[PDB]
Amino acid sequence: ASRYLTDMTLEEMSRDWFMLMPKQKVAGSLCIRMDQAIMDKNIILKANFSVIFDRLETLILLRAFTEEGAIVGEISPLPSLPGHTDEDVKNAVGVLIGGLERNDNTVRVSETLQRFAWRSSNENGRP
Amino acid sequence: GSKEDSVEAVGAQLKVYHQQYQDKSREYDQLYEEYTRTSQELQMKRTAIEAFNETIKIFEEQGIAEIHESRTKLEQQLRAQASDNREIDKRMNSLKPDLMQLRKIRDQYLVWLTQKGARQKKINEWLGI
Repeated sequence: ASRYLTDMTLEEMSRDWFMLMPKQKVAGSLCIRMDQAIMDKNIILKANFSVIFDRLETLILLRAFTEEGAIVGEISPLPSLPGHTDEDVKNAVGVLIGGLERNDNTVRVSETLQRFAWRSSNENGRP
Repeated sequence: GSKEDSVEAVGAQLKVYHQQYQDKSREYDQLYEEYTRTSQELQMKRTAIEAFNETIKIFEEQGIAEIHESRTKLEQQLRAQASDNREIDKRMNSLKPDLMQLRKIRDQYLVWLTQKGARQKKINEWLGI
């Protein structure tokens, strides 16, 4: 019990990224951002978060990467607001996956995310 | 000098947290490298104590005497090294929560600065690249 898992490196957490068609939604104090101009590619959801009692406790950062490594989505707690809950993170992932799949994107979650707060069930990818 | 002052002050805290994480990480690796060093020597002292008293049992049915003191000296050094090896296991056991909490709050400060406008080149300067 009580751990801290990191799918991303310091570069991946701090890398600058740009959205052509920015879309921002809010789930609690978590900010969900994604580029609506992304379509027909395989996207992986990588996240850094702490666990406790084998449940996801607190999310540090979540970002969506394409196969080539570009950042196209993000979930992060808002800096000016207090924290979030286990349920808030799952709702945020559902919003990001649902919004990313509306543009025919094949979104997948990492192995650690699949263990504590996953979604989707996934669709087919295009070559 | 207002909202940026908070960004600069928090970015300074990110430096201190980064140093402390790397300072305790460097300390944790010295304890682990020395821990496995002593436990390997505890192993060697152990089977050497075996072959010591096994040279007694193998030739006590027939009957080479001052060898008993060498075995007593080894058993003395064994539990003296195992005692210090236990202290090393206790020192770095109290560091894992320190390393985990420092790493988590370092990442949270990095993310907070990202949400406040600090680009990647700013983050690397506070992180020492």
